[PDB]
Amino acid sequence: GSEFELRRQASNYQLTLTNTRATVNILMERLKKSDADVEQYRAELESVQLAKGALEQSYLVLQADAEQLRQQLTESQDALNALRSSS
Amino acid sequence: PGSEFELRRQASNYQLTLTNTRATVNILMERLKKSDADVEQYRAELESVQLAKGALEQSYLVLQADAEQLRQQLTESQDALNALRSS
Amino acid sequence: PGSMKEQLLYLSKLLDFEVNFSDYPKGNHNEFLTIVTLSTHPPQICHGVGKSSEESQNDAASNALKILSKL
Amino acid sequence: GSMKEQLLYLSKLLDFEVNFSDYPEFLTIVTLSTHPPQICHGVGKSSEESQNDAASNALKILSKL
Repeated sequence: GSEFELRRQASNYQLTLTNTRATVNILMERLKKSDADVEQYRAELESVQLAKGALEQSYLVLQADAEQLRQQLTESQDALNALRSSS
Repeated sequence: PGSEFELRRQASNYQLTLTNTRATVNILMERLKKSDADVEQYRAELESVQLAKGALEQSYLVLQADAEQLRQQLTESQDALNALRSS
Repeated sequence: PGSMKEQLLYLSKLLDFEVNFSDYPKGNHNEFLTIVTLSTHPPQICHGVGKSSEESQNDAASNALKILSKL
Repeated sequence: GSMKEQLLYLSKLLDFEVNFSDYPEFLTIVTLSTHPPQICHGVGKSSEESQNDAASNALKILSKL
């Protein structure tokens, strides 16, 4: 008869544990997925930062190509006008 | 009266299991909060860098148009100087 | 209103046990999540899911009330 | 000879399942299909250290039952 009380206590603790473990479960599944999500975004961030670095270098090449063009035009003009003045 | 020793014992083991498990739940809750936050962060960082990369591509194209104008100007200067040399 | 959440709070004020809600936004997950803790004996850690924090809170509260009645 | 190895020896011996779940300190949750089942954790500076801290906490719990 103390055993009705034993089995009742056992019953309520079993309910409590089962319930709680269900909570633990949803926390673990969501935490696993979130972690995967974070690795994916990490990798994507890496690819795009690489691409941006590459483009920054290209901008520097194009900028240099442009100043080279300006100096070449200035000199060419000076030449054309010197030959115009000579003739 | 012996049933009370085993009652209090079972209770003791369930209490232990529950305490342990709740400490785990707490750890899981903090870790899930932090991971979810990280997902937000990397997602936002990703958009920030894609947008920055986009502004950079537009700058590149504008400078490319600049350089294109310069090349045509330089070429016409060259044609002028070389035509004048040939005369 | 009159809600699940209100019934549980009525019950916690009435029976002097503490009840704490913790809400997790949808984020990149399939739904909202709420964990609710009950400082009962034995203590309970229940959860609820929903399409909103309101819904997940009521789902949690409900979970909590079912467990309390089953003890 | 490690904590993890003791627990696995113990689970192979008493026929309960043991599952490690690792989370990037490092965190390990170890689940034990005993009666009543247990869910322990351990932290560390590497996945190995956290796994053995978890196993250790599991062994302590099992001994207190």
